[PDB]
Amino acid sequence: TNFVLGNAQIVDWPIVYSNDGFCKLSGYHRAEVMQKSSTCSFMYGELTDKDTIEKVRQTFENYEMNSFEILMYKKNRTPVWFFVKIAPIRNEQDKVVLFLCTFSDITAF
Repeated sequence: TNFVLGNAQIVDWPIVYSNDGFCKLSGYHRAEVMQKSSTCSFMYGELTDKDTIEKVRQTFENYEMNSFEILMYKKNRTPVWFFVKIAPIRNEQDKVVLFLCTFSDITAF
């Protein structure tokens, strides 16, 4: 799969890790997404749905699990219709410490 891990306890939920799948899909080197928002807002465009952008943030703000279909752009500006799954990860105290964010290209051929 293609995913990144965001720190749930820090503002903007900065990326602490991204796998090779994400780097190949997004076009960004792993070093280039480190500490970038886990919402992947750095990949949004003017055409990205404003309402969905808000719902995504709300999912993080509320430490909840949810999925969304959203338009984002690869580094070279290629438009991609993404399916994004946001899943919180908890510690012993059952406190959300990380967000596992998985991305899939669901653009029709």
